[PDB]
Amino acid sequence: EVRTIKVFTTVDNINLHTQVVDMSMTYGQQFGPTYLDGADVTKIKPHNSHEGKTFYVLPNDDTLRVEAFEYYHTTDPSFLGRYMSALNHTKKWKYPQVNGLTSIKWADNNSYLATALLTLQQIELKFNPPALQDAYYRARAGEAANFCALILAYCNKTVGELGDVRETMSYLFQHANLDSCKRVLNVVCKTCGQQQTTLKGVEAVMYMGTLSYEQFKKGVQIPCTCGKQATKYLVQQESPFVMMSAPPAQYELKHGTFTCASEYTGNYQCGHYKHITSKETLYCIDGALLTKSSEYKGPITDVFYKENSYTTTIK
Amino acid sequence: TTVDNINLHTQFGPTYLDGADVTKIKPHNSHEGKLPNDDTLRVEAFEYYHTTDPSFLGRYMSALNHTKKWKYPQVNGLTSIKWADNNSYLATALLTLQQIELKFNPPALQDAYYRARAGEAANFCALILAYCNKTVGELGDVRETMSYLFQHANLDSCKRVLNVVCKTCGQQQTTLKGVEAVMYMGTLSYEQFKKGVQIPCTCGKQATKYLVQQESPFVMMSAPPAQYGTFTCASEYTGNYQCGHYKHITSKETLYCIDGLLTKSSEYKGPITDVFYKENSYTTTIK
Ligand SMILES: CC(=O)Nc1cccc(CNC(=O)C2CCN([C@H](C)c3cccc4ccccc34)CC2)c1
Ligand SMILES: CC(=O)Nc1cccc(CNC(=O)C2CCN([C@H](C)c3cccc4ccccc34)CC2)c1
Ligand SMILES: [Zn+2]
Ligand SMILES: [Zn+2]
Repeated sequence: EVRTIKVFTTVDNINLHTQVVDMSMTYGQQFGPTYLDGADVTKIKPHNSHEGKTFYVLPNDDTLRVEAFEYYHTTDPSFLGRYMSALNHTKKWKYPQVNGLTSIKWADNNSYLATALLTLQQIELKFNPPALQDAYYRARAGEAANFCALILAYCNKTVGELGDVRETMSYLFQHANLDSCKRVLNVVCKTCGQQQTTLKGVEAVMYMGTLSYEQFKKGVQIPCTCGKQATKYLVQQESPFVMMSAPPAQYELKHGTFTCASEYTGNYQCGHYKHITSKETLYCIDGALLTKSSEYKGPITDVFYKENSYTTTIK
Repeated sequence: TTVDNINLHTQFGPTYLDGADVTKIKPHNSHEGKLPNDDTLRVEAFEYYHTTDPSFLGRYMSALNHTKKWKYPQVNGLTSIKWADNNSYLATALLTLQQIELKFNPPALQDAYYRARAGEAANFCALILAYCNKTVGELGDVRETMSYLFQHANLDSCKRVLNVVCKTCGQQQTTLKGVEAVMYMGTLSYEQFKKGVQIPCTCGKQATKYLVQQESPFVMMSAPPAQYGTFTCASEYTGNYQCGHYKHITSKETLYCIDGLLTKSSEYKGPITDVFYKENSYTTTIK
């Protein structure tokens, strides 16, 4: 007749919701889309081994919608489904510790995430969504599948898709605490005069255009609207890091003068990322592969630098 | 007092007057009678903007101080922006939004989009800039801006199923939702995506991916610039990755090109970066 078991559904693995299930129905019928440790179990009927387990459902009642928002800080209805679908893959990657950092053995065209994950472990960053804070702790410890799947979901990228690092840090920074970050710039044009500007949030820690923090501090040449080239330079920065990005170009990472950088060999549709880190010397981390050198020149796209408080001396 | 111009609180901390940062200015006599640091302002601000960035309002105000000085003529029935401050990407975005079926979630974007369609896009422009985390005058990209705004749009009814056939692995159907359901990066042609484009598979071979099923009111196809009544609209980019200019192409009674200026033609070939197509329900025929 009626054969049934007890489960918990959840969206955050924090609030669990007891349900009973008629074994005579596949999970979807009773819950909608249903997952077991990443596996889409919507179309399976309950096993005796399921008694007492926990299942992610979708926020299909008002209570779950609010819990999901408090945990993930997103209101895209498809977020949890897209996250779970990614997790079915990221749980299958291997995440070896290479030079003290969690990287990822190459799989499923994930080179940009490996380099993002290594970068994330070297910069001062506290996340706001509890899901990312929790998954990031796990990632730093070496169990990074959930972290990788959440980055994919927040970035609207699917498993196997070609990725760009600059876009990922910007997406993640929208979800990071940059409250104390401050950037002050002056732009001096021989025609137009001087203009100071203050920037906040992601733009206060990100600049696209030069890899050299020294050149940014000294002044970089950009076009002015009057037609002249003006020079823009950094007057004041209060932040724990900066990220500099540019189209891939041959570049000289010198030991000890930056934190880490990303190297891109390829073209705009297909290319490969490697991570370069400055430790006692220069290490090139490529998934599980590791190399060392005293100097480096290669096709660099992003350079990260340490910071606390900077004020220019150029008046 | 206010953070949203809807919920008012009788009364400072950070203070703004019609876009100009006046926190550090003292009131003038002409000012008589006219940041979210308490719970009333925190709740009102979140319900209106759908962001919890503490710095959001400062960047929105800074942008509005500039965008209120732009001019916004109606060209071929759409609000554009007369050129100022390297706003060609913002101009092309505003012309594009008014031409496809899309519903916003933050009350701020619906309200600003409605005002913009009527001709008052200053508030709308400061909101686009804040959501895309750009300051006024910055060089912008259509694909990136659209990715951020679609992140803030109701694309809930959109669904996409694709199949990938690899000579080693077999066939795999994959389902996408939200932004990935309406955007494809790799080809400008919806027809080729429906018929199939060759892209890499995880085993290292190049595989062929084609569209099995699409349910949505529009699609956006983008690719790096190349020479290129069959589409709704597209963006044309002249330049290189660091410096260039956007124009807009709309397919109506003929093909019209709006560049902040407007011309027409019966045929069109140029350096296209993004192309837009109409949809309701499409299903492929390889069965
Ligand atoms: C719109 C569209 O069609 N996107 C698309 C299509 C197919 C595959 C991919 C996935 N690959 C990417 O997204 C890349 C994007 C960025 N770059 C670096 C940072 C890079 C930066 C600047 C200039 C570059 C100029 C040349 C090469 C790289 C440049 C890394 C990879 C994306
Ligand atoms: C904080 C700050 O200042 N950020 C900043 C700085 C500089 C520039 C920009 C924005 N950059 C852009 O908008 C262009 C860049 C990319 N694409 C083009 C279509 C494009 C697409 C694909 C391959 C390409 C391959 C080669 C060339 C172009 C390619 C769109 C426009 C932002
Ligand atoms: Zn000038
Ligand atoms: Zn394969």
